[PDB]
Amino acid sequence: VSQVRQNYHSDCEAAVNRMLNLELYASYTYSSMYAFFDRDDVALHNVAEFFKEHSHEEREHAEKFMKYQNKRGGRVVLQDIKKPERDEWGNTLEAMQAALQLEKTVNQALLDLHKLATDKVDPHLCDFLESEYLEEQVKDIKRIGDFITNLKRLGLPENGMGEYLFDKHSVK
Amino acid sequence: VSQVRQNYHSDCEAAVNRMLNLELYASYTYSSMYAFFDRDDVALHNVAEFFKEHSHEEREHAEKFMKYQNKRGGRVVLQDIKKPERDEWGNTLEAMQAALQLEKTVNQALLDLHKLATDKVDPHLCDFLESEYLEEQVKDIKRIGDFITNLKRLGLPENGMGEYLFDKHSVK
Amino acid sequence: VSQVRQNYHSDCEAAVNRMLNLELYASYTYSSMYAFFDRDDVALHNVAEFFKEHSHEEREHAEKFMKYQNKRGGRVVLQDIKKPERDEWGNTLEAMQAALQLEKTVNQALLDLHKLATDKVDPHLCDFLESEYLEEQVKDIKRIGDFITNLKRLGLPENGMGEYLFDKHSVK
Amino acid sequence: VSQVRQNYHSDCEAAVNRMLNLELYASYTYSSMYAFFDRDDVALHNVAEFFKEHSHEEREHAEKFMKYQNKRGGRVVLQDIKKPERDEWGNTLEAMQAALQLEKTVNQALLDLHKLATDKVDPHLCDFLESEYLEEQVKDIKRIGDFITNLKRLGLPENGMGEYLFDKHSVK
Ligand SMILES: [Cl-]
Ligand SMILES: [Cl-]
Ligand SMILES: [Cl-]
Ligand SMILES: [Cl-]
Ligand SMILES: [Cl-]
Ligand SMILES: [Cl-]
Ligand SMILES: [Cl-]
Ligand SMILES: [Cl-]
Ligand SMILES: [Cl-]
Ligand SMILES: [Cl-]
Ligand SMILES: [Cl-]
Ligand SMILES: [Cl-]
Ligand SMILES: [Cl-]
Ligand SMILES: [Cl-]
Ligand SMILES: [Cl-]
Ligand SMILES: [Cl-]
Ligand SMILES: [Cl-]
Ligand SMILES: [Cl-]
Ligand SMILES: [Cl-]
Ligand SMILES: [Cl-]
Ligand SMILES: [Cl-]
Ligand SMILES: [Cl-]
Ligand SMILES: [Cl-]
Ligand SMILES: [Cl-]
Ligand SMILES: [Cl-]
Ligand SMILES: [Cl-]
Ligand SMILES: [Cl-]
Ligand SMILES: [Cl-]
Ligand SMILES: [Cl-]
Ligand SMILES: [Co+2]
Ligand SMILES: [Co+2]
Ligand SMILES: [Co+2]
Ligand SMILES: [Co+2]
Ligand SMILES: [Co+2]
Ligand SMILES: [Co+2]
Ligand SMILES: [Co+2]
Ligand SMILES: [Co+2]
Ligand SMILES: [Co+2]
Ligand SMILES: [Co+2]
Ligand SMILES: [Co+2]
Ligand SMILES: [Co+2]
Ligand SMILES: [Co+2]
Ligand SMILES: [Co+2]
Ligand SMILES: [Co+2]
Ligand SMILES: [Co+2]
Ligand SMILES: [Co+2]
Ligand SMILES: [Co+2]
Ligand SMILES: [Co+2]
Ligand SMILES: [Co+2]
Ligand SMILES: [Co+2]
Ligand SMILES: [Co+2]
Ligand SMILES: [Co+2]
Ligand SMILES: [Co+2]
Ligand SMILES: [Co+2]
Ligand SMILES: [Co+2]
Ligand SMILES: [Co+2]
Ligand SMILES: [Mg+2]
Ligand SMILES: [Mg+2]
Ligand SMILES: [Mg+2]
Ligand SMILES: [Mg+2]
Ligand SMILES: [Mg+2]
Ligand SMILES: [Mg+2]
Ligand SMILES: [Mg+2]
Ligand SMILES: [Mg+2]
Ligand SMILES: [Mg+2]
Ligand SMILES: [Mg+2]
Ligand SMILES: [Mg+2]
Ligand SMILES: [Mg+2]
Ligand SMILES: [Mg+2]
Ligand SMILES: [Mg+2]
Ligand SMILES: [Mg+2]
Ligand SMILES: [Mg+2]
Ligand SMILES: [Mg+2]
Ligand SMILES: [Mg+2]
Ligand SMILES: [Mg+2]
Ligand SMILES: [Mg+2]
Ligand SMILES: [Mg+2]
Ligand SMILES: [Mg+2]
Repeated sequence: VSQVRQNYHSDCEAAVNRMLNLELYASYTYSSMYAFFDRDDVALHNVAEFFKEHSHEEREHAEKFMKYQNKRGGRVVLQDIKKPERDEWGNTLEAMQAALQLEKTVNQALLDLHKLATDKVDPHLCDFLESEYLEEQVKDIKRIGDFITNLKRLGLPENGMGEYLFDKHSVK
Repeated sequence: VSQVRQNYHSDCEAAVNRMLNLELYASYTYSSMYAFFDRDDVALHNVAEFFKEHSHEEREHAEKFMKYQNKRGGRVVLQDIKKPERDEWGNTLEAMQAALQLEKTVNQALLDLHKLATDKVDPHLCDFLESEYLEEQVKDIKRIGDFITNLKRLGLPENGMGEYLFDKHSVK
Repeated sequence: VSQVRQNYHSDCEAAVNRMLNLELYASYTYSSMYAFFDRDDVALHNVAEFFKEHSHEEREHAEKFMKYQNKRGGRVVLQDIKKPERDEWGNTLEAMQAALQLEKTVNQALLDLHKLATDKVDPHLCDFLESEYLEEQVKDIKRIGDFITNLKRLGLPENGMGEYLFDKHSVK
Repeated sequence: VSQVRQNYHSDCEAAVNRMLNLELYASYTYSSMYAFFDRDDVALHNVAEFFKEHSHEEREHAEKFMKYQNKRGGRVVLQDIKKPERDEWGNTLEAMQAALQLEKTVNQALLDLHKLATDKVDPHLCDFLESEYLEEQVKDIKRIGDFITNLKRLGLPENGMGEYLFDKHSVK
């Protein structure tokens, strides 16, 4: 084993690799949403930029796990980054619903990794997750839920004026 | 077709999507090289950072093609981003050789896209490639070749002192 | 011939003059749109200013072709600048549709001039078009298409509230 | 018991005292390494200073446990600080190997204290360890491992030129 490795279970190492892949996958989904809202026949630029920013943040999340793996003496093992589930995202409401579910999927995986770390008596990995991941998730889930509520209030999907107004006054 | 589309051949649109995928693939390979050189049993931080920076630039290259696609009225279509060809990269020389070949692969694809654009009488796409892609490629290929030459001069792969010196005085 | 003239075909010279005229014509159309949206019974000032700005930019486009003609040793030959096709422009949606078509007409003429320049083996004229004209066109066509999409979303032509909102939040 | 004491087990109090002693012991070992590398017949000043700095940081670690003990209503109990295991440290490689093992010994003791705190249902002590100790350990272990790798690459122990180069380009 690595000269640096201490109290780092093989199962946790492997789980870190899978979580890395899922972060990359989330990043890629967000990128797809950015491109959709930038289409000339969609044209909701502030919504597009919101998703672009989320893509960038997810990539940063992935990078932090790569660094973490190496710090602990694990070995980064990469897999294919699966394309997003859809090629087109409907409208702001449908996209935000999909984003909420993605954020919740990522959060579940983080929580599962925390449980594993707990089971394996790895406080360093627990702290990493708590300090760098779990609160960001909660915040983003809350933000996206709030947006959903507002999009419904504004009459989505049918009310295009409502969708326009959201793009112009919510995505800040 | 899109209301904005003008002089944009379906074949070029599709080729733009494939090129996007290849940029993403290059980005991912570089990320793998970054992680390898950051391993505790490799530990060539400046080399690692060189590759990290190249990964970031490739991702930016990809993003610019997404924007381009939409500007022309094409539609972004994503595919899986294949994992890199190797899980470990040997040493600085082996990695730089692999990088040279990757850069040359990317360059060939750009040149092929330019030929297609020429064939389809698309000067806008030709200009985009010439102005935003082709010269960056040439520069990076030259830089990497120069590095290879220096790594060989320094006695790689066998001369570990040479490898150390490269990390400390070349990657700037 | 002019002492400066070199590799400049008569057909290209003439085509430059026609393109100059078309730029002037586009400028004049935009000016008409500005005046319409400034009418007291239309009163969409930000829309008016958008068109005023486009008129000014088209005039600048024309001026650059005059300079170009002289640089190459051609001779500027002016024709009448035809009045716009309409005296009144309906509403924001109708105007933006007309603008999209005008931009596409101008773009086609630029592309045709590029093909001529290519046929006559004039790389200087090709570069001029690519560097100073073609990308601006693509950008403006995209912007206008995006606007159209939003005006439709907002319920134009029937939804006057939608039209008001566009004037107040899109034309920036 | 102390008026401030709440949820603080006697076993944890005692373990805090032992950990304090071990921090002091680590500090003293590092000081010995500093003095060795400052000898006229060793003369690796940057290496010396690296160890001096680590000694200082370990002393600060100790001080923080004294403060902690008092905050919780425990009582600081001091024991002798044992002299280091060696009087002389060979060379940069041997010293860095000894440092890695010392850091790992300290880390194991921290992890053991965390397990005790967990067993005794003391979240405050768990947080203290996670927030102030465990990540610093991981970082230092990684840094030292990286150094070891580089010293081996440079041909230590036999390659004195390699040792010189390390002192001049790694200890930053
Ligand atoms: Cl372990
Ligand atoms: Cl294990
Ligand atoms: Cl973040
Ligand atoms: Cl699969
Ligand atoms: Cl779909
Ligand atoms: Cl999901
Ligand atoms: Cl967080
Ligand atoms: Cl409003
Ligand atoms: Cl077309
Ligand atoms: Cl086609
Ligand atoms: Cl670049
Ligand atoms: Cl495949
Ligand atoms: Cl491999
Ligand atoms: Cl390749
Ligand atoms: Cl370039
Ligand atoms: Cl001539
Ligand atoms: Cl001629
Ligand atoms: Cl312009
Ligand atoms: Cl006539
Ligand atoms: Cl009319
Ligand atoms: Cl027209
Ligand atoms: Cl341009
Ligand atoms: Cl108590
Ligand atoms: Cl007790
Ligand atoms: Cl510290
Ligand atoms: Cl004793
Ligand atoms: Cl000794
Ligand atoms: Cl020890
Ligand atoms: Cl810490
Ligand atoms: Co923007
Ligand atoms: Co997010
Ligand atoms: Co994430
Ligand atoms: Co980054
Ligand atoms: Co997220
Ligand atoms: Co966030
Ligand atoms: Co760095
Ligand atoms: Co590059
Ligand atoms: Co690239
Ligand atoms: Co970016
Ligand atoms: Co590249
Ligand atoms: Co050309
Ligand atoms: Co570059
Ligand atoms: Co005004
Ligand atoms: Co314009
Ligand atoms: Co023009
Ligand atoms: Co002027
Ligand atoms: Co125009
Ligand atoms: Co413009
Ligand atoms: Co000093
Ligand atoms: Co230390
Ligand atoms: Co300590
Ligand atoms: Co102090
Ligand atoms: Co220490
Ligand atoms: Co905890
Ligand atoms: Co430290
Ligand atoms: Co030097
Ligand atoms: Mg394993
Ligand atoms: Mg997975
Ligand atoms: Mg698939
Ligand atoms: Mg926090
Ligand atoms: Mg909020
Ligand atoms: Mg097609
Ligand atoms: Mg491909
Ligand atoms: Mg495969
Ligand atoms: Mg050019
Ligand atoms: Mg250039
Ligand atoms: Mg150079
Ligand atoms: Mg003539
Ligand atoms: Mg004409
Ligand atoms: Mg007439
Ligand atoms: Mg340009
Ligand atoms: Mg825009
Ligand atoms: Mg007691
Ligand atoms: Mg002890
Ligand atoms: Mg003794
Ligand atoms: Mg914590
Ligand atoms: Mg911390
Ligand atoms: Mg480091």
